Amino acid sequence: FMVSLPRMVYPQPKVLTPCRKDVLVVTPWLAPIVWEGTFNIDILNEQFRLQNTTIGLTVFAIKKYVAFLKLFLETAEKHFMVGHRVHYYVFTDQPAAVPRVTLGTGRQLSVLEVRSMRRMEMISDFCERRFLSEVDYLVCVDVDMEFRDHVGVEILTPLFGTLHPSFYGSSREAFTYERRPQSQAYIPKDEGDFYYMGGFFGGSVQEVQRLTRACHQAMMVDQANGIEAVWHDESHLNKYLLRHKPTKVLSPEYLWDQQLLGWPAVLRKLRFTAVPK
Amino acid sequence: FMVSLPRMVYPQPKVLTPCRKDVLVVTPWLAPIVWEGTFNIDILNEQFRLQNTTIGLTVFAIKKYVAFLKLFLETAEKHFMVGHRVHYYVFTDQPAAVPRVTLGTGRQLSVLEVRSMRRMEMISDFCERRFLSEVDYLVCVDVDMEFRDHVGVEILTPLFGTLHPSFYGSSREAFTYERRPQSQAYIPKDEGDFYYMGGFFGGSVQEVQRLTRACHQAMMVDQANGIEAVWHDESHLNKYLLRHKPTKVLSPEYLWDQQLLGWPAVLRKLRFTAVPK
Ligand SMILES: O=c1ccn([C@@H]2O[C@H](COP(=O)(O)OP(=O)(O)C[C@H]3O[C@H](CO)[C@H](O)[C@H](O)[C@H]3O)[C@@H](O)[C@H]2O)c(=O)[nH]1
Ligand SMILES: O=c1ccn([C@@H]2O[C@H](COP(=O)(O)OP(=O)(O)C[C@H]3O[C@H](CO)[C@H](O)[C@H](O)[C@H]3O)[C@@H](O)[C@H]2O)c(=O)[nH]1
Ligand SMILES: [Mn+2]
Ligand SMILES: [Mn+2]
Repeated sequence: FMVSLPRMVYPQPKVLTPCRKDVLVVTPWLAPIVWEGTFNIDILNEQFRLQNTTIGLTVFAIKKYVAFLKLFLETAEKHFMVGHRVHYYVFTDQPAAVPRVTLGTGRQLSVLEVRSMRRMEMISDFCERRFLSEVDYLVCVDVDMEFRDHVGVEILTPLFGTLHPSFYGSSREAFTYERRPQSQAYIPKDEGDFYYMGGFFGGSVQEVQRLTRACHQAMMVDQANGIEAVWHDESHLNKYLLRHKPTKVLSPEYLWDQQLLGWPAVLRKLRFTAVPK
Repeated sequence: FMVSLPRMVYPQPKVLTPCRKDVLVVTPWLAPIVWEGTFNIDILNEQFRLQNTTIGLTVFAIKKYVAFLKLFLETAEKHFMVGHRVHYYVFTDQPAAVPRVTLGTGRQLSVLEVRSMRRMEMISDFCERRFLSEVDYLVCVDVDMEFRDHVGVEILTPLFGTLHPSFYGSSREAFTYERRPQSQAYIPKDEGDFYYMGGFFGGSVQEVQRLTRACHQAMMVDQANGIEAVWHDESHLNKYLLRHKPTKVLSPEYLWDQQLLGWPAVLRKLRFTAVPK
């Protein structure tokens, strides 16, 4: 049950005035594509706080990648779901190398020791029960990253992917989908909506468990058949999201590499960005 | 659980090419606004058929308005949810005046005798149990209307309203909301997103029962306090949708009056239109 919003004073949306005329803001299956200027964060924050939403954020930091945790977490504290309940799940082979990061109120961090298929398997087959009890949404990201600007409840939806920053202007034939028919991740040259980045996806716990289970099973089939998809879990994520359309798509504001790609006019904000590795 | 879509060949959506640049296609709370050119009906039809979706359509035909049923129903057969399961619920004081309309396969009609608050009350407090057992979505419309073009699963969502054709270009101060603070339907001059038409709303059964229950209760409070909102159930619908944001908004393609308003360039299709009364 959803209680009523309170009175709010904000600018009237005008039907004969687009928020953005330079970009596609809705997919052909009626999923919003999230760009700056498309959302009123005050309305969305109200909606999600009234449900006491808890967001889980999974991140893997294995071997040398533990070095990325301090900046990742410190900048997540500045920019990720501020004001909402957050549970970080840090999967690592080196629990003692996890930095001690000071968290805002209503935020917690769990270190989960582990030791490819690991991310999809670990998210699905290992943590299924825990996530269902503890959070409403899961957000699953790469660690070699920093938050530079707001990443908030505008992303939340049953299932989302993120446009890979190298391919958002590309034709589908150029997408680096798995192209061998012998792989479960196979996508023909005449199929595909978008190329989604493996480093930022999420949704409700149920939909994320479905996605990660399916990708893990598909990767196991490929392993039994002696094939590894060209971009590993990202290839399988792309196959899944082709056949199970996401209910929002995040623009490349949400996964950018400034060193490689600069700061094009179409990006009003760079929210979550690559760190040199 | 949602099974995989089959392989489909369709044009690639291009992120740097909007579907429509002349209109707002997403609300500030990230709800699609449904216009022609924003959706691929083949993808949506697949998604909804894979769930074996059943759509209920409620219509009231009381006193002289029984005259409108033949055209309403015959044109619904041509244009409304064709290919999907449909259950019409015709509420009337004259069961014998309901015309015998030939239905396509997978479609059925029930005549419900009845004899203001009636529509909201009847939809909620009378048919709650039945609708939950029989349909997945409810669509609630005026009868003094005809279908001229496709009205399909692109509208389906947990909760939708429709932009009133007289006010889609208007500033909120001009909207004919109830303006007396003594009414439960009261909306101040500095609030409001859109003016929604009382003659076309819907959603999941649960969300429609919530809306109609709330509107009925609010109308009962007003009656006890000796006030009737300026536009009756439409005033209450507007108050509800201000405080409970719809998850899609239908453009005025979905509720038009050609005699009164012509055929503006911004409307590529006139789908559901007023009949002279
Ligand atoms: O030693 C490691 C290696 C990885 N990881 C973890 O895996 C994440 C992705 O790897 P990376 O960012 O290097 O690849 P990217 O080029 O940014 C990401 C892309 O390429 C990958 C392989 O290099 C995969 O194919 C992925 O699916 C694709 O998105 C990384 O952020 C770490 O959280 C770790 O903790 N320790
Ligand atoms: O004798 C009747 C009267 C009504 N009805 C039923 O009520 C529906 C709305 O009424 P109408 O279309 O005349 O008003 P509109 O001007 O098109 C619709 C608007 O004005 C209404 C009052 O006239 C309400 O305030 C409504 O909320 C608002 O949307 C009509 O389609 C019939 O299904 C019936 O069956 N028998
Ligand atoms: Mn990375
Ligand atoms: Mn009417």
